[PDB]
Amino acid sequence: TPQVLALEVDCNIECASLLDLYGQIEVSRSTFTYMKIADYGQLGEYTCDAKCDAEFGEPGNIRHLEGKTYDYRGVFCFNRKNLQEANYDFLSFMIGAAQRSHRINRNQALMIGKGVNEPKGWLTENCFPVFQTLPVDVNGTSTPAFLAQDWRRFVTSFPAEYGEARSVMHQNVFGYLAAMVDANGRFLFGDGDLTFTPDLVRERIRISNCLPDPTEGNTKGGTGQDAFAAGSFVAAQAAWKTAFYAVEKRPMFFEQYEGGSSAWCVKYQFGAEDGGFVGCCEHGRILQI
Amino acid sequence: MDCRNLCGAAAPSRLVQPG
Amino acid sequence: MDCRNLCGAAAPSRLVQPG
Amino acid sequence: MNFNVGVDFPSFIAWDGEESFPVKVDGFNQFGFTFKTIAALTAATTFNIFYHEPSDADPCVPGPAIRVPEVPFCDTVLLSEDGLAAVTLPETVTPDSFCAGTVPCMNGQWISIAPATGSETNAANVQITVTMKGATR
Amino acid sequence: MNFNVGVDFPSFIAWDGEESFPVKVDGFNQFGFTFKTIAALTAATTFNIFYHEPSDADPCVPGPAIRVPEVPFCDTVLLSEDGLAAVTLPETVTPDSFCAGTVPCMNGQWISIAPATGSETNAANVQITVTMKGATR
Repeated sequence: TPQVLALEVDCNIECASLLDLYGQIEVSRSTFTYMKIADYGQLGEYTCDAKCDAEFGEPGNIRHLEGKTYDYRGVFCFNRKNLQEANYDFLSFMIGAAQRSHRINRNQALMIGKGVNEPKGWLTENCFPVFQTLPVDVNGTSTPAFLAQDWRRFVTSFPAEYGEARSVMHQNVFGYLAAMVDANGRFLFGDGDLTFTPDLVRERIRISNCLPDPTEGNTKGGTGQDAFAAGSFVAAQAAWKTAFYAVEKRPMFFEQYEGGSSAWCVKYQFGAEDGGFVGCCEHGRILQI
Repeated sequence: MDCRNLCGAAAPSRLVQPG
Repeated sequence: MDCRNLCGAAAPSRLVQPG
Repeated sequence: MNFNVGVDFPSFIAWDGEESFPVKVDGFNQFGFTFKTIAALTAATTFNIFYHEPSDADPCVPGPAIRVPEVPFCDTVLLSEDGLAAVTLPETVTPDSFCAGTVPCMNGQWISIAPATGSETNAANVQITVTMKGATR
Repeated sequence: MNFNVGVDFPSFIAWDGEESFPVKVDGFNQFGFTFKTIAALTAATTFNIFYHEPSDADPCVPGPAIRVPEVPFCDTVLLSEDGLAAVTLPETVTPDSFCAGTVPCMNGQWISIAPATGSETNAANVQITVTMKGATR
């Protein structure tokens, strides 16, 4: 007889995730609304102690704006007798894979959500201030390129008053950066180390592969071969706990779709409700070509 | 007398600072 | 209508990225 | 005590009798439809709804005009021959009484209303405009 | 899930860029103006505001155009020429950038907006609508 152990290999990668960085907000019935405090107007004037009167100042705006939340639905069958036999539990696996697919679709939505019935992605919305690299004039052509100087000047130019802000990019980008060399043949940044290794634990490096990389796979743009493609996205940096907000309404729910199911079949119905919006995009900044 | 909206222009920029 | 198969012809690849 | 209701529900012209007007519903997320006649009607009139996508030229300018497929709710009895959403202003509507309308599911970044063919003479006496509700930014 | 917002804050055309239109506000209690530029302007453009009375020939037709007077409050120390409600949209107001306005105190039966003398050619490139609020009829 065969032996049964209690381990299960997965061998399936989801992605890197950016749902932890965004400002989490739990909500209720749809059409949420909140405040948009615009700018505190200069109230005082400063005073010499001579006059028996003050002077007024400009007021500010509030702009109680709002937003809608979107939903996610799905259905799937099951045989009835096939479920009692066939020792493995198909039901829990379907539940888990549905929650996971919903999670990955949520992650894709918050980044590149295309407007209509799609949580407006902060990439396509584009109210973030964006800087771009400068081209280099190799043998008199001024081709678009990118070196570490542009990276620093992008990361440092951030106003530290906003608080500590996280920077995100693709792992192909991290690799291409780490693969930079001086004229000596010596390394570049991330110098002293046979380690390199993207620790990235909290400090300013963070990687997601389900972001658009400007390396077109690899060995592209930047490479001894064909030059780089301009206008391509590179990286972002924001205080996501306040730069962009993700809103949740109802956990993934499943239900036996009574009606359409019989003593020989079962039909199910699952759904959930979530969304996201931009917070103060005047915090985060983007790097392009 | 006021509202707000800013298309998206966003005019990406360079930094340039050599020695 | 499905199965899986492979033998280890995972011929290694190069990376080079100069500046 | 009137509130400034231009900072909420800003309205835009859609059809001034003889000219369509693409309105951008990107930032907003609820919007309706208001029809106002200015003179007497002759026959019933219909209007075709169209929607636009961001033209590759400029991301916040409209592109072409594609018809809008209507989705019917539960408890519907017919389907417009093509399935494309279109509204009807019936005959015998006095020019001092508004009419309301709303597509239940939007698509695209610009909405547009056009006088349905064979009913363009009456369109002059019709004025259509839309307000919005959401801000989102 | 855009609700039918035709009812519950409808709107109408007030200034098409070529001629004004009286829009009844008697059946409402709050209202405001939404301005929108169709092209780049040339200077700060002024608009005069007027209110009408029911022409005793017919209680539902336009009478004369009385000019609503400007009303101040605490910090308003910039009164106009003895007081007249009039607005002015400054320069640096591009397309896809709408503006909002209202009148502090109601008077008459309906409002109307007209290009102030000198701002006509620029008014030819602006669209103004009116949206109401709160009505009970």
